[PDB]
Amino acid sequence: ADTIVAVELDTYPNTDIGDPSYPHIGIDIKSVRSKKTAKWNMQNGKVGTAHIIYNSVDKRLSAVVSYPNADSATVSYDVDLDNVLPEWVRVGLSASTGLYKETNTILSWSFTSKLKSNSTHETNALHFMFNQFSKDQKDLILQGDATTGTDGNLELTRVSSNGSPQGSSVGRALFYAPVHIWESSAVVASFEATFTFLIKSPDSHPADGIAFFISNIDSSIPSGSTGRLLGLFPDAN
Amino acid sequence: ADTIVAVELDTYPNTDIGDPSYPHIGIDIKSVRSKKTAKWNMQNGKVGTAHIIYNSVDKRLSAVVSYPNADSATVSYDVDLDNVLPEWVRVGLSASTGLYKETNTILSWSFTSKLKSNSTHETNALHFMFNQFSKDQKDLILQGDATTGTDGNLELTRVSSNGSPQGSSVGRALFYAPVHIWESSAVVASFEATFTFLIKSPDSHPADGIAFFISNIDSSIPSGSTGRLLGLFPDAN
Amino acid sequence: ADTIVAVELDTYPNTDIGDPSYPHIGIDIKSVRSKKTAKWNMQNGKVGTAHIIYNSVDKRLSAVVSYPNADSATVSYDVDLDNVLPEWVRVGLSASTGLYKETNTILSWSFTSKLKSNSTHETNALHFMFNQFSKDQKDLILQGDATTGTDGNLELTRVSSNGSPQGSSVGRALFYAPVHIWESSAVVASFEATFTFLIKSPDSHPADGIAFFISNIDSSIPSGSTGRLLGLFPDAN
Amino acid sequence: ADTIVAVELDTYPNTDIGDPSYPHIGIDIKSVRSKKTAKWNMQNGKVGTAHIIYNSVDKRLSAVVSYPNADSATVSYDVDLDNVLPEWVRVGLSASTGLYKETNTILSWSFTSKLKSNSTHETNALHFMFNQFSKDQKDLILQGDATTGTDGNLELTRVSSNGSPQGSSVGRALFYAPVHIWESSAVVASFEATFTFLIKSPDSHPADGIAFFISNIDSSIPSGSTGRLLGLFPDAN
Ligand SMILES: [Ca+2]
Ligand SMILES: [Ca+2]
Ligand SMILES: [Ca+2]
Ligand SMILES: [Ca+2]
Ligand code: NI
Ligand code: NI
Ligand code: NI
Ligand code: NI
Repeated sequence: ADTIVAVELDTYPNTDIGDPSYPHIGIDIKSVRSKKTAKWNMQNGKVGTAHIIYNSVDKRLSAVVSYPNADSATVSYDVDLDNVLPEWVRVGLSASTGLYKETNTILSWSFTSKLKSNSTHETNALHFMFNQFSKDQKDLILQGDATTGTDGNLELTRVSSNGSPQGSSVGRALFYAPVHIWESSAVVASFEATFTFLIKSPDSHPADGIAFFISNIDSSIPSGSTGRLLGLFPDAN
Repeated sequence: ADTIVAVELDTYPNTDIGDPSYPHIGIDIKSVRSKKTAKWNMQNGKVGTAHIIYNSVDKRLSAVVSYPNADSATVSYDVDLDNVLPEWVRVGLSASTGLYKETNTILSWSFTSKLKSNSTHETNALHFMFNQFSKDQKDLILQGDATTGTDGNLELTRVSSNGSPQGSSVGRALFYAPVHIWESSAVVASFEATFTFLIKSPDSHPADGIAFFISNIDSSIPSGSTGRLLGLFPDAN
Repeated sequence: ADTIVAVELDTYPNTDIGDPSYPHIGIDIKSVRSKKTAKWNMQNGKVGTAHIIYNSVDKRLSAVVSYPNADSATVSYDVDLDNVLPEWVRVGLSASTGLYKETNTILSWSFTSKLKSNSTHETNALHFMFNQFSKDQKDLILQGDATTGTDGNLELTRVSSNGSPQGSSVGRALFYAPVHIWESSAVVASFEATFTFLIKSPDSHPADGIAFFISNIDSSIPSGSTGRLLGLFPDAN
Repeated sequence: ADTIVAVELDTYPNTDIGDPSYPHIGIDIKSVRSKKTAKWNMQNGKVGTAHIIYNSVDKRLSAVVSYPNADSATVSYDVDLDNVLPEWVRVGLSASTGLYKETNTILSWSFTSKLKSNSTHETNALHFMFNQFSKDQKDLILQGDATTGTDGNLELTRVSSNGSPQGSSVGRALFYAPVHIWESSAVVASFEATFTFLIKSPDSHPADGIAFFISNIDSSIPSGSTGRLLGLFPDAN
């Protein structure tokens, strides 16, 4: 199966798979059953921003999510990602809907990864920044229902022509280039990711959420991973 | 055929295809017969650095090459690259040898591309930086004789186990992700590239050179493009 | 006197000092009488963005200004800034009003300068980015009527408590650190600046404009440089 | 007195002020008596590199030091720097000698600080990179015996014309602009610093070391802070 590390922005509480009884941000290490969560005061129809950070010295995966005019939510988990993920990965965004639904619109996405070796200084890096997405966005691998270019955004899940979100949808976008997160000469490896999103629903109970994830390079959407599985996991184990 | 824009570091003068009678730096727009050249005081066995810059406002492709302790060489050419290249490209390094030969060793390579739209501000970017190359460098597409990982470098052309360059060799390395160099909302597009290289030969007359190039995404080494064609062109037209 | 290079966003046509008969963007080299202008379809009350670029290989100062949903305006001028400016400079934003007036509100400002030497690679750089300005913004030198922190913005000229712009106002903001734009070992020097602005006026005829400028490090607002002189020049010569 | 946070590269063991009995890297929070140390296999006459990282989510100050061909040393300490340092700081490098001595030569220094607010995204940043230092390096505040420009380097402590280090020397270099490390709207604040150094001594017992430090903006060298006090502290408390 794939290997997944993710930060979930989980809009729907599924208490039988360990969700708390409220929308939450969570750190997912090879399971949808988050290793750590924090309450997230999700705002339907507002643009929010998520930040994810990690480095190999501290071995702590941390995330922060906020909206304008509001306090932030944060979660952290101690994990050595070199013991979870392969040396080469892809990075992506995933989202889903089920019988409950929402738009999962990405307005911007940036990522920076650095590997500093013991040669003088000496730095290896990848950075990308999307503030618009066009119809044929050749540096993204789109999976499932994901599309680019409508209002210049990345729509991870299906939206009707009128703009209404659809249920039973899953989609992902992965950056085209593989990312090197460990190398034998590295003395420090780090990454940072940011994305801005708009989750809107006509309903009092939106579902299911958006995640930033890191995977094996050949990761694909698991069968049946609509809804609570966030397009990331094949089951709720 | 492919579409190629390149900056050549041309170590061998082929006067019947328009080279000046000395090693030179040149700007190549769809032909090995450079549109502009400048004299280049190439130093066998020393590490040099090349810089390439362009933006869509000025429409001027410029390059500078230098060694430590030495003066630089520079060349510029007025060209609207949106009239030459497709909207999506790959970027790469190429080198060749013929009956005359040299090592074509790359010690570092960086690239930055930016597309600024009329949305507030708003910036799209790709950056990469290699200061080492490992054996399985999954974010490079290696073509021909190119290899990575020997002494942590990118060897574009074949080198024997003892370190001696071989003749009749061609190789290229392209960054894995496609690069977006034009978009309909962009108000300014720019790129910059830098690479450090070591060209060494046991011979008084090294050949053939190294180039930084921009191509159609599916570019491959043309048949017969050893030697004076730099792994870039199918003929000398 | 000071030495000034500037890109003006000139909102009021002063035809006796060479302005065209419309709002314009211009390149000013030691004089308010621009060396080059282009028509600028200024939009009262909308947030716009300006970009300024230069490098020492091409010796061309270029600027672009745009609004969302609108075409851009651009201007370029061939000038070797090493023949105009000292080796160390400060960079800043300036604005003014006269008997006609406008707000001169800066929402964001970024700047990057690079000096690449002939040592391997080897790069020297300064970058800053402001997306908010607080009350005590210690890394800006504020001159004249400029203030920071109201609605998190930089107000270059005076605004009343109700938000109404005042006449006969001038103000500037300079980044605190001096900037090195020439060095004897540099093989390429470059800079880029971006700022986002909001010019609003209750009047059909706003005045006077906003400029990005580069000066001697000890530059101060010249006496009498309200209005058409943009806080930059002591006279209209 | 000043407020100092530093990462020390401590070349001389002063066991009565808590140094371990070997050269070490240490985290110093308002005292020379490090809160955490790690063994450092210092190599006389070789160029090394140090990296320092911190963010306000994790509240962990970490450092790594290495040489080419050698293993690294690392140290970390949990500290909320917003409870130690003021909101505005300067950043610097310091070094000293006493009756034992060494050169304290800086070949390169980079720094990046970021403040991400809850406005969309939205980022504030400062970055600088020095890979050479010239005679009149106007963006550095030099204190004590520090000089710039000899062989294009920053010599923090006194070196004779022949290149021999002198005893009883102290010197510092601070970046000219103040740095904003906390702001009330920030959701994440981070910094990273890197420097490359050459510590050489004719002696079997070099002293005293080099530190990267963060201070109140008006920090000056304390009286009597040669030798074991690293130009940072007024006493050994
Ligand atoms: Ca859930
Ligand atoms: Ca040739
Ligand atoms: Ca005017
Ligand atoms: Ca000591
Ligand atoms: Ni959950
Ligand atoms: Ni040629
Ligand atoms: Ni004008
Ligand atoms: Ni110590």
